[PDB]
Amino acid sequence: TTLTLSEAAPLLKKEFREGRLIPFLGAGFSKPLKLPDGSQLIASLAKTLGFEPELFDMHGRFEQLAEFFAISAPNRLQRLVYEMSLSFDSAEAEALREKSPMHRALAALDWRTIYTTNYDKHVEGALRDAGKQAAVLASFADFQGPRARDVCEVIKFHGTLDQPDTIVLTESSYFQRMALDAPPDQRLRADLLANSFLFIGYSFSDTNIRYIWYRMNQLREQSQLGVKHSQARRCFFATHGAGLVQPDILQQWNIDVIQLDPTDKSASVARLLESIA
Amino acid sequence: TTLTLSEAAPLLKKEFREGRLIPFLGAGFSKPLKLPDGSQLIASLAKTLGFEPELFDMHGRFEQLAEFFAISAPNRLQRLVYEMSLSFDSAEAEALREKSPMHRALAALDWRTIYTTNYDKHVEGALRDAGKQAAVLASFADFQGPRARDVCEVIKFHGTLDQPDTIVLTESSYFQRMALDAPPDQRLRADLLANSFLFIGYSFSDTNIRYIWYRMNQLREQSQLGVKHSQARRCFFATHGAGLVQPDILQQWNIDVIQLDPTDKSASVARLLESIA
Amino acid sequence: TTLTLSEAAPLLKKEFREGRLIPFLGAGFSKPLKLPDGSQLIASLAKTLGFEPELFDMHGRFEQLAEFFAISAPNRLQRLVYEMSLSFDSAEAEALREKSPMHRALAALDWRTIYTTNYDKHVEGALRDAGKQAAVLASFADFQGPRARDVCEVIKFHGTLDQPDTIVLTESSYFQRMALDAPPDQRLRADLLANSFLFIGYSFSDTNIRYIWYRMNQLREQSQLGVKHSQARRCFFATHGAGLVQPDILQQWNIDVIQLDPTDKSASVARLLESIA
Amino acid sequence: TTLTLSEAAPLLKKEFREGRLIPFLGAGFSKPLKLPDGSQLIASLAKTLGFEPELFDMHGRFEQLAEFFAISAPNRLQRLVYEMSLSFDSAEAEALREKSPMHRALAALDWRTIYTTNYDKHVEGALRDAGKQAAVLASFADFQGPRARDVCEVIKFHGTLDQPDTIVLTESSYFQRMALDAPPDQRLRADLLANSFLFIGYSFSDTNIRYIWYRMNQLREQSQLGVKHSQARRCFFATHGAGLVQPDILQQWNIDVIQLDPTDKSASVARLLESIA
Amino acid sequence: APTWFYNTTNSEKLRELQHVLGGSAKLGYLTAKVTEILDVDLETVIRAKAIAAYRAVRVPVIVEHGALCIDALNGLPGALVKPFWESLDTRLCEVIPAGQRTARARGALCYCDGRERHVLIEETEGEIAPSARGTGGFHWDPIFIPKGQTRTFAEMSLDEKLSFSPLGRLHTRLRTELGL
Amino acid sequence: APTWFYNTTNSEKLRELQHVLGGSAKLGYLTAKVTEILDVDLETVIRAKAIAAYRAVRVPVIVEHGALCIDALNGLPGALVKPFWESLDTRLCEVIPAGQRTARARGALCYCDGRERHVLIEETEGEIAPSARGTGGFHWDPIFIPKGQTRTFAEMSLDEKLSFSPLGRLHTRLRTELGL
Amino acid sequence: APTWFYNTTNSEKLRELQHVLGGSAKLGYLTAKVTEILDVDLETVIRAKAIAAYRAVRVPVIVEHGALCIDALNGLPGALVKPFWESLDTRLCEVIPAGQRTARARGALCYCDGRERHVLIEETEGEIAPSARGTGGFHWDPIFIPKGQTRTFAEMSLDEKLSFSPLGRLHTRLRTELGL
Amino acid sequence: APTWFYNTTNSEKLRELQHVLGGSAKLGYLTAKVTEILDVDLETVIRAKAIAAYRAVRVPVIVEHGALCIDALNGLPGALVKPFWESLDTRLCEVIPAGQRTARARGALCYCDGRERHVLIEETEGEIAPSARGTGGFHWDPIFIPKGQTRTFAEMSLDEKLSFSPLGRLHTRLRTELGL
Repeated sequence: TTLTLSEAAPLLKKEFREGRLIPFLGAGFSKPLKLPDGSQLIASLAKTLGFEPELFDMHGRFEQLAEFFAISAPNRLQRLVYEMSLSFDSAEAEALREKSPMHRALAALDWRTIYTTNYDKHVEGALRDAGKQAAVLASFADFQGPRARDVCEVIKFHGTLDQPDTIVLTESSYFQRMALDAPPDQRLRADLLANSFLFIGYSFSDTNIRYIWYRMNQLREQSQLGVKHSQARRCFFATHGAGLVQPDILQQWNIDVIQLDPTDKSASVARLLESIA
Repeated sequence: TTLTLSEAAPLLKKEFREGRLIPFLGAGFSKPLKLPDGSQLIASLAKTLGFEPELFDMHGRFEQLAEFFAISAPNRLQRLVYEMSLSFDSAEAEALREKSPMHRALAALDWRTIYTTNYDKHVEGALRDAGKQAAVLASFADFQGPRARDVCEVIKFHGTLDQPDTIVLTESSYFQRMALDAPPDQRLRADLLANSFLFIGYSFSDTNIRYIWYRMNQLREQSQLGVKHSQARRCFFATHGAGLVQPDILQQWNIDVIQLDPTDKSASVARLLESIA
Repeated sequence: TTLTLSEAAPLLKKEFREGRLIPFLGAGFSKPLKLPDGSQLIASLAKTLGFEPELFDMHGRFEQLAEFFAISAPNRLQRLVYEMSLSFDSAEAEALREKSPMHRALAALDWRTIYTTNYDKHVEGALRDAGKQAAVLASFADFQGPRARDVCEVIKFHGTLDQPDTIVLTESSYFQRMALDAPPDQRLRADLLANSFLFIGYSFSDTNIRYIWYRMNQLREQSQLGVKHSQARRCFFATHGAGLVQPDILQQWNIDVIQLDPTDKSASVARLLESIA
Repeated sequence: TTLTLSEAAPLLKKEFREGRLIPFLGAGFSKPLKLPDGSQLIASLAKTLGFEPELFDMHGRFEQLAEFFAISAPNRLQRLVYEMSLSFDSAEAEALREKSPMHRALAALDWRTIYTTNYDKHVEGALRDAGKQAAVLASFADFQGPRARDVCEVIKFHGTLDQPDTIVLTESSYFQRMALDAPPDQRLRADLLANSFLFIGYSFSDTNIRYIWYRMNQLREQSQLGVKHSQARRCFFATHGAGLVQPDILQQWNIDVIQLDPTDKSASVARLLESIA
Repeated sequence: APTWFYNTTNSEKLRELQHVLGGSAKLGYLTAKVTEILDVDLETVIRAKAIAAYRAVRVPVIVEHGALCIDALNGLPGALVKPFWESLDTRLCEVIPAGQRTARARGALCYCDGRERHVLIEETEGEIAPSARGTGGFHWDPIFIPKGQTRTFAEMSLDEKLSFSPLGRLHTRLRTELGL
Repeated sequence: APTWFYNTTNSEKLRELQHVLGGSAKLGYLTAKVTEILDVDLETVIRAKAIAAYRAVRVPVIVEHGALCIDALNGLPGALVKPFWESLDTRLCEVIPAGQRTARARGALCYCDGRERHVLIEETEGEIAPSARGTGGFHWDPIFIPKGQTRTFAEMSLDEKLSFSPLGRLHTRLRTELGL
Repeated sequence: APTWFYNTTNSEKLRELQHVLGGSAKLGYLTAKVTEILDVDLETVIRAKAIAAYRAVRVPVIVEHGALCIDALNGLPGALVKPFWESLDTRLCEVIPAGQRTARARGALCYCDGRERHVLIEETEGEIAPSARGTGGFHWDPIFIPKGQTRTFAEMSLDEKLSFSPLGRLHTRLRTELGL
Repeated sequence: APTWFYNTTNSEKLRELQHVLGGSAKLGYLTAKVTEILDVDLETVIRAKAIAAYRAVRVPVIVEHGALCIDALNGLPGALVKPFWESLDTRLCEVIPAGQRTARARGALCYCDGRERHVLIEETEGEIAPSARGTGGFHWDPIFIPKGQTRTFAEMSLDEKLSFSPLGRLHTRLRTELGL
């Protein structure tokens, strides 16, 4: 009940040749760029509040500690977003992206729509390193603005660092997005009617991407309510460790799991994106 | 507070040149085709139930009489849809459409997306008379199916006569669509984030299109909730009689009313579509 | 498919003896009080805007004309609510209510919950003329406030005249209430799980009460989604003219129609409420 | 920012004397009954699937392992519910409940409504050991059924073991309940308009009760949308370890944290319920 | 309970109805105000009046309309009872030419149960009168004289008029078709 | 663009209008079908016809109605132009008594911009004719003779009639109040 | 109410604590089970044990750990009190070489209020014993002999041991820093 | 594609593995960092290390752990390879008493495919050495001497050691049970 690299490649070619494949890229896609990971982001700013960094981490998850940090002082969460915009969107991560085999294999394919859940600019900047044009879509003013027709639309599902009022980082903002009323959510409601999705760079214990996987399947079955039940397109999830229980759960959420080789994790995702071509 | 033909034309050119104008076509757009109008559709089938046609009309509106006709016999509403498919999609209405100046002025513009609320095939057939390709999108199986990229997508907001399980004709089916959970509604939620709408062929006393006008404005203001309030694009409604109260109401629903010349109603809509070019 | 007075009385006794009958009272329940009816409410205030009263009525329905009147001047809709509070809640309507046989037959029964859609105070004042205590529930501050246990809770579904920010009178406020997010709507979502409803004083062409009838049936079938389908309680609608199509529609909305004698409309509703005892 | 036992007692008396206090009881309320806790429930049934119990636990959380167990065989999740109904509702847990000081201090107060999230019958059985009558409300057929007026209504928010189609135990059933469309959710939407809540027996890392705490606050602020903002009632959460970050988060969700003495956890909750009297 | 509900707004037509069909247990009486349809043809007015009455009351309803057709005026009033009566109460004995002096009095019932309509039409003619004579009647009864009589409608008693008038024979026919 | 839109359904009334106000740049013409209100009083009909026309077209509209009032019939037709014309085309020269032979011809315009109504009423009387004479006119022009003339409306030319008819002086007054 | 909650799982360490700080009104006692961190360095174990205890109880907590460092084994046990005690109860008097026979006994407290940690470390050394002598103690008290004494820890009374042991001087220092 | 993925973090253990099972087409190699479980019993450590490795990589994984059990110390180190090596690199030839001088070297593999675990245990004993002799080995190979030999582990070549060491016979048994 788990695909390999070689038997997922003719299934991902067919969805790409007819323009119906959308990558949905997570935080493990930004792993070769050597970015901070929240274990030293707000644990470093915990010394401003007055804690020890190993002891601030003790009181909850990162989204809960960020909610405490936002209700502490007026204009305090913007200290973290400006610190993330200098660490994630730094010139050292620009130079690693230009040599990264995943970001080259992603940008060598003519995509129409890319979703990503991470706040850095390295999916758009990957397309612009290959000489292609990308349109960043985070806010209502971005959807309203003018574009061309051929341009790949990069949808920032949890916001951009240069528009800090779009960031989904507080636990309350994660809870607010489960209603699916944000502008990236309204775009997702129409894209799931027509497209297949390729999820890259998530864990099985993420619990935000598992809700989206449940809720996409529910909106896809609610779509064909009055009409007869027709066989829909299949979504995909590329992993380096699949295991023995979680691939069987995602089958009822219209998701096939692709087992990639865990010996070199960045090379195996690069071989998956190069077989779509 | 009401535009003329000449001062709405540079405002509709600007939305069309950047590909952000969507026609939303009603039942008055199908008026030159000399189709039946429900005063003799189910009043003719009322003699099967046993009524007089002037007396069946007495007991409610057409959507309510169609709900009674659907709960009367098993497989009875499909008698009406097959009768509508022979009267609306008839060869006499095909020949009037090929000579109609509105259907030629609509098809001479390279549209990306056309919404329509009427069940006949005369918006797609207008584009195919001009040698252009159209894609009919009514059900989930239509959104999932393959298309090209340049093809104008004709969205049937209340269904097609050749797919009778998509028709919105019973009062209960009008009430069910106010939740905006159907596949044409999920597509509309994403199109209102980016586009202007040109409403042609409705009355001010329709009360289904007034709910959509309210609900599009609410979803557009819910879209820019967390971000600062930015000025959105303007929707348009072309009418041959505007009056003195209804243009001021639609201003709070992001709709400007265009007053067209009522002396020849089909020629004036044709001059509006020819000034967009 | 229509009950009489005598064969609806043992069915309304059984729902009342076990405390599961809720009256849902409309505008025809306030007809013996000789109140204005909107044909001379805002047509009288139309001379302030500058219209003739027969010509202001020409431009739309009353909820649409009230929306125009609200967007005309700042603090202008409060002129109408203060004029309605002096005409509907007047001392002449107090004295007719004390002699009214419907308001005496309503107040002689120990109710737990009364819903009403009209803004006047004559359902609470009827209970207080019989020496009973009533609690008016319109806003969030009314639900939060303290009550006793035995007191009948009168729920003002469209607001009270002494709290003008609760009035549902503009078309946009009717459209906003179709989401069922107001505090009287959240109370209705829990009361429809357990109770039967007796609708008195509505027309079949109201189109706001028809949506509530559709939406109560949908929430009652959504309630028993995962469990097996059990036979629910029956709602009732007392009318003086039932007709030949509308009783068959309301059967699919869990509503039985009671035909009352149209020779004296106020006496026949009084005989219905006196047979519940 | 954290109450003690002695300064939460006059605040819980005032909400109880006016009948506006509702206990919302969790799994730590059933801790003195020595019940299994899921570490040996489905790890014991994992030998039927063929795993080792320490290795079945490795592949996900308990709600995810229960979803795998439900999709394994037809009529397989009912093996677990019948095993839970013999372990949780056993005669040894009946005899511990009759000697438990929390279940006696809960039942000695005349409550109107008790919510609980655990599937065992030990909140109703506690009231019946004190000679009081309780009504179990889990399904639509329970809300429709007849009751008396004085009887405390025990609302089973995640189902009862003797009605297995009401159990919320699969991850997909937890995700389905976040829409708040179930009959215990529709009752909660109306109870939060009027009442204070006393949460006993939860952890700060539960993430299902944190969503309900977010979503109750959102529905309480959506309630007072059009009217002016009035100060609502306060909810409470009794804990034996509060910590230093989580009490400040719950303050923005209208929840005050009560710090109880952790030396004897069952005695301290018993002293809290005995000070409400 | 009543099944059929007669609708009327003229109180003198109501008294003549209840003189005949007043003892019927299954006929109710309503006084709903409907907008009167104006046309010369009686068949057209009474058939359109039953829809306007059923929209008002939504019970099985019976309506009624009268007509006077003057041979010296080529119809006229016909079923235009309202606009001539509002201006020419009984002056039609004078605006008629004195030569021909011959007219027809017509009445019509219509009962609609929501599905079907049924129209009953009865007709009586004698002549028109030179002078308004008599008191008890409605709308043109003082100036109408049937054949074989020298005594007008309004000069007769209530039992004498219903043996001659159109509305007296319609109420007998209405009984045997609806039971009543 | 036109500002005011004259509404009419009779094609002969349209030709006489465009003979006078045809060169006006700001008057459009519509032919929307409205339900005709029947009453004897002209002021009441023309004031209610403008609402029924504004509901049909929802532009600033001008309507028109004519009336003939016969002194030997106490009004009658009045503004009931439709039900007499459908049955008594030109026979009113014969159903009139030959004694008095005196009538009044009236016309009325009404223009409604959605807020206000304004009614213009002009009146002309001479007598009625013994015999229908003339061809060019509409509805009673062959049988109407003004004062000081032996020649009827329909025996006159189009420029001769508008110097005498009510509708000829209304169109002059309509110009100077709306600009046109 | 107590403010600081001492956490322990060994019942003999609890008796020696309550002999000293038992009359303190603001010290509670918890017996939450925490996973013991294994390392040789005492400073590292006691600093990581306070986080594992605060995650269990989430009140201001005090923890404690002991260590024995033998100079003839280059540390060893150190803060590995658990895996040597599970296999070598008192046999360390025999697996030691009989030559050097010199060791150090160390104890450590750590109190964490959720923000900060503070570590108190006290140290005592005399030698190790040839034979297990004495009964009253915990984990290595029969085989430890301080300097200037011939009598072991477990051969002494409870008041004699706390004048010499590391844990006796830590509890005095814990009082004057937290009030207690 | 590989099916089983050997996990290791010591680079010298990796070189000795790939000397034997390097030509196997279906064995991959991972270097995921797992938290080492500390206990004296080898069966307990290797069985708990396979869960900590499967949580890290979630592929069918093979782990490995070694143990040295000294009869003059009653076990000790056992499977506590980490805390003795961090402080007593090769000094165990000196902290041992010079009398008995006898120990056992043990190794263990465990392969977990997500459902089941299987533990392979091999054991070798000769004595311990007076002095650290030899260079090529890992963790205690210079001071261990098997029976019938005067030459230590680290004084031998790589092919000589795998004929004697526990880890040399485990890799032969691992081949014939997983195919490889």
